[PDB]
Amino acid sequence: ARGPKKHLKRLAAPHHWLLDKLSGCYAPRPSAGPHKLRESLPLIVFLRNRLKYALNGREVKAILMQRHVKVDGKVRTDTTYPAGFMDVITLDATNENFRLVYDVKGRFAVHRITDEEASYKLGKVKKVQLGKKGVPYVVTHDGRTIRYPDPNIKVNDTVKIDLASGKITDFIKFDAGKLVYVTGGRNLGRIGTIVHKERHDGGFDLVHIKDSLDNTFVTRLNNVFVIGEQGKPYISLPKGKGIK
Amino acid sequence: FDPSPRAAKKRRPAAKGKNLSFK
Amino acid sequence: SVGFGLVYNSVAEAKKFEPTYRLVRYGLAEKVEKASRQQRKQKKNRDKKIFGTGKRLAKKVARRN
Amino acid sequence: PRAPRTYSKTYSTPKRPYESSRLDAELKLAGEFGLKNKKEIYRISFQLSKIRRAARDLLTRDEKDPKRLFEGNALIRRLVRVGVLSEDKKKLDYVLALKVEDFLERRLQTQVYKLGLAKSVHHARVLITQRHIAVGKQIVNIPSFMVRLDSEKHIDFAPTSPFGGARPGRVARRNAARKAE
Amino acid sequence: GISRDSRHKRSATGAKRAQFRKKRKFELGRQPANTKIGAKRIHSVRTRGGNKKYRALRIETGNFSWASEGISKKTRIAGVVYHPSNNELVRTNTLTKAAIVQIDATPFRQWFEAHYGQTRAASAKIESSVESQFSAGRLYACISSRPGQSGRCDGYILEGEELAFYLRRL
RNA sequence: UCUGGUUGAUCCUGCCAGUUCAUAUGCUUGUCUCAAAGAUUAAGCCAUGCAUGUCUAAGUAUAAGCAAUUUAUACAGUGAAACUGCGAAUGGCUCAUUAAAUCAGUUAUCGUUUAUUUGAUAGUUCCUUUACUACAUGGUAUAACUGUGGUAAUUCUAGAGCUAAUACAUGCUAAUCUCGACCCUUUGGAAGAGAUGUAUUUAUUAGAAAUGUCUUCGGACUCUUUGAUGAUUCAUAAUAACUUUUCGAAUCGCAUGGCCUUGUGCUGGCGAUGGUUCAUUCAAAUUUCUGCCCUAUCAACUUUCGAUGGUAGGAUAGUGGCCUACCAUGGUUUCAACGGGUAACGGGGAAUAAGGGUUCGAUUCCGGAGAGGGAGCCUGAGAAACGGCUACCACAUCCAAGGAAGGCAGCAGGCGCGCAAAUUACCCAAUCCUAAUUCAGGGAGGUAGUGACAAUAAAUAACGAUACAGGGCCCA
Ligand SMILES: [Mg+2]
Ligand SMILES: [Mg+2]
Ligand SMILES: [Mg+2]
Ligand SMILES: [Mg+2]
Ligand SMILES: [Mg+2]
Ligand SMILES: [Mg+2]
Ligand SMILES: [Mg+2]
Ligand SMILES: [Mg+2]
Ligand SMILES: [Mg+2]
Ligand SMILES: [Mg+2]
Ligand SMILES: [Mg+2]
Ligand SMILES: [Mg+2]
Ligand SMILES: [Mg+2]
Ligand SMILES: [Mg+2]
Ligand SMILES: [Mg+2]
Ligand SMILES: [Mg+2]
Ligand SMILES: [Mg+2]
Ligand SMILES: [Mg+2]
Ligand SMILES: [Mg+2]
Ligand SMILES: [Mg+2]
Ligand SMILES: [Mg+2]
Ligand SMILES: [Mg+2]
Ligand SMILES: [Mg+2]
Ligand SMILES: [Mg+2]
Ligand SMILES: [Mg+2]
Ligand SMILES: [Mg+2]
Ligand SMILES: [Mg+2]
Ligand SMILES: [Mg+2]
Ligand SMILES: [Mg+2]
Repeated sequence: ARGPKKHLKRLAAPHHWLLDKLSGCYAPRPSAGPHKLRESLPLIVFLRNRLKYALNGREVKAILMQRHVKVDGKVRTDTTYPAGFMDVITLDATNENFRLVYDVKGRFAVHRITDEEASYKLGKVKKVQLGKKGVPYVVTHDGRTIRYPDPNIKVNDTVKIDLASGKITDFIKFDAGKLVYVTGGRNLGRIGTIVHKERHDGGFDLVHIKDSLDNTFVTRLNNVFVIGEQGKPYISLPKGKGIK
Repeated sequence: FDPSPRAAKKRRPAAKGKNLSFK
Repeated sequence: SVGFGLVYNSVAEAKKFEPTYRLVRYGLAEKVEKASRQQRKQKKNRDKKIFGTGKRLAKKVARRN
Repeated sequence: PRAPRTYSKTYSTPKRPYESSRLDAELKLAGEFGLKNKKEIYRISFQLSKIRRAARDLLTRDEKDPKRLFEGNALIRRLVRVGVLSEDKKKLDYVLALKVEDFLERRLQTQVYKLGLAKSVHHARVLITQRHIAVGKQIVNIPSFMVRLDSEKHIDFAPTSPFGGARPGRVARRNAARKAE
Repeated sequence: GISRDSRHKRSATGAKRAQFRKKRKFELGRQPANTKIGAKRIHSVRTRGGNKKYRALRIETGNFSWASEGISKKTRIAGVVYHPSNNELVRTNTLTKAAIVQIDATPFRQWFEAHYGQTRAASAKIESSVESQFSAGRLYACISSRPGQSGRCDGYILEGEELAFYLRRL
């Protein structure tokens, strides 16, 4: 091609959306945004295929142009806006707060949360660096830049972000015995505790995770998301608790 | 010694089916 | 028989959110009369061959002939 | 373009169609069960061949093997539900003993004949294709419809049928009108 | 006309490769900028993205640094005395990176006199060769900028082993 | 692969005879669901039509437009045209070229560019002509429009007159922070000593026994002072200059709140569009390792005109013989280099088979490449674009002969024979994409039509009564 693509065939769409192969020839191509194309759920899919509030794309546009949908507390009017893991979707008219978390199947679940839990989200620290004028900042998995972080925050840690202010309330270090959620691979959606982090310099780190049933599995460090201490997650978990 | 927030309560649906007969 | 049904909270909301063709079925809207796609596209191309309002072209051809 | 829609063939021509024993067997089957042509027998043979090949492959595997347990249990459940396999013969060894007559036994045509709604298999076929037979609340016009154990007791004449309580067909009321005239 | 693609070359084994495709815009080159001493003539180039490059077609001044003293002064360029890549560039007085040039000594001499009050003594002591050049009136400098890329002809005054090496080469 | 013969009767070796897929074609063709449409190695040539445009309250209307009005006093509703912005680099089609190339899996960018999206991010007080626009600068300016015209002819346009901007080009408006004597002992006051953006280019620099005393029993007394990576000349900061040198809001909608010393005073809400840098996302470009069919009656090849490497420069978004100058003489090869053939786009896949294997894969998804054949470019974040431009070759249309206009391997539909095969149909309602934008557009796509492509189910009859006759069938 001579430039960026703008279409997406249904057979080429992410499998976890569960799109009918004979419904049409194209799928909603997610727009650029906080989350990657293959790891995002566009708002059209969520509103039409999952919640069934809209019967087609036109009704989704009608809902969005009324400013009824908020994503992490901000009104979004783009049908293909890439909502992703740990995003909070608010529908005030229906009194609904949802958090996007994969289930054991590996698909984003329709998980309803309370307003108090909807007031915050979790972000995996992807980067920590000094910006201009020597101001430290952290970049999270959703692309948020947060300035003046706690000096203890390091990469692979999890920061609790208050959506109203976009500031760090608390954080969890990446360490053995911490509760982790799998966000990639065939173990996508499972929850467990870290047992060991195998280090290979110049290569990909491996993490061993043990679930409550004592089953152990190995995963790349990129696919691991610390969500709390064992027995004390910082977010409500979907049905199944990431077992199997 | 073993080292080991609540989800929103589900709601009964607001609306139910309605039946009518005529003729 | 099995089908789908919608009951809006107001007639104004129904007019606001319903598709135009369903409103036309129910008589809530009048069918807009338009030329066929081929006629509209040919007219668009003919207009595309003209720059500006085109009245000066008309007066020029009138003077020429 | 749109994604492809899958399809498959439901039958296969036999290895040597011209064996005299095979022709006589097909004659007997078609006559007994009122089948239209050899393609129906080939279809049932193809299905039974798939089933028995699967059962043989599972029997090859060790007992308590997860694949054997899972797939064999599913196969036995399906065969028992359709009525081909008896409840007391819930083993793959008896799955290997199945025959085409067992599957032809469950066709709606044979059931309609046997329940007494029809005096012949061909009368049963004519009744089914003419929309006189209902399995439960549903009118079924397919003779090859495979009847389940639960459905077996619900075969009757359709409410719309002249034989099921509706008004007489066109021939009857036409003759009545002529006679009255 | 200029392309930087590696497909037109022979393979490491020596095979002659066939044309895979037509030339692409993202592997182009442009004409060289043979910068020369004279009144400043610079023209902009629109490069990949909205970015711009500056082509120094002509330039006669530049910002040269005395690194021992830690200063920089803007000075006129007299001419190109030595170039390691090609002597034709010296012959034609073409300004490029690494070209050894002669610059006016006046601003550096004036700064030295003002700062040290001499034409304290220990700090005012400098290399004998540099002082000889100051007496001559011109200083040998090495151009550290790329005139055809940034439009600047900056550099630094040669000192120490580099100065001795280039004096030998001259 | 099996079957039967060749003997008086067997075994072995021979002979004889019978034993899906692809192409082309013949006949028949009622019902339901569903679905496809290549082929002269001719990537041969195409009449005609269409396939890419786009406007919100929110960039620019004195249309000599329409309609309104408390009948208008800068404008204000709606709005052709035109400027401005964005898109047109996506999609669709075809398989010509291409044999470590593409492609598949697997890597790197500590080797680079990236419109858009998402998140952050910019008080520089002062600094002589203050002889001062910021209660807001210019034409260094034009379109549409008015009017005068040329040509046979085209989405050809000339001369003259006007007028706008988020176009173009200029240009401004008593701050904050360190210490803090002295009072006062806190909710402290502050005489005074000091400090002050970005962007570009270069050079330099940084980035590594207080175990005590007192105290109110708390606390205070001296000291610390960058981060990351496996790894950096990294992030970042500092100094001195440099620059045809940037940026640091002269923009727009809706609404009219709060203070008063009552002034058209001061202040002030919710949005739109922009703007510097960094991060993110959508991408792009290169890139590590292993893997391709036939050919040895192709054994040496590359290196003169870059082949392998070194130094420097140029060019690039950037690495790099990518190119240049000077140097060496290297690099590949019987473990098949190089050359040749390919009815060679690669893969996921399809068929067959008991297994090993063999064949097919233009063809619904991914990647590559092309737009009659070579070559070069403008614009743009992104193209070596072809429903953009310029030349050459081959074809080819109009002409008043002076010129002017071309690219169906996009959707329909034609020629290529004198022998043949889907509709020049309807629509943006679904899928999604584009725009300034819910609305406009979309031969992308969908709907229907049309040779039994490949598949699914399945009618053309079912049940009776009576009469007559004695033969009917099977083996051999
Ligand atoms: Mg394309
Ligand atoms: Mg994994
Ligand atoms: Mg790494
Ligand atoms: Mg127009
Ligand atoms: Mg009926
Ligand atoms: Mg019918
Ligand atoms: Mg008006
Ligand atoms: Mg308006
Ligand atoms: Mg070859
Ligand atoms: Mg390779
Ligand atoms: Mg855009
Ligand atoms: Mg932004
Ligand atoms: Mg004029
Ligand atoms: Mg170099
Ligand atoms: Mg050379
Ligand atoms: Mg092939
Ligand atoms: Mg080929
Ligand atoms: Mg292929
Ligand atoms: Mg191309
Ligand atoms: Mg052609
Ligand atoms: Mg553009
Ligand atoms: Mg081209
Ligand atoms: Mg075309
Ligand atoms: Mg195109
Ligand atoms: Mg065509
Ligand atoms: Mg023909
Ligand atoms: Mg706007
Ligand atoms: Mg089409
Ligand atoms: Mg008939």
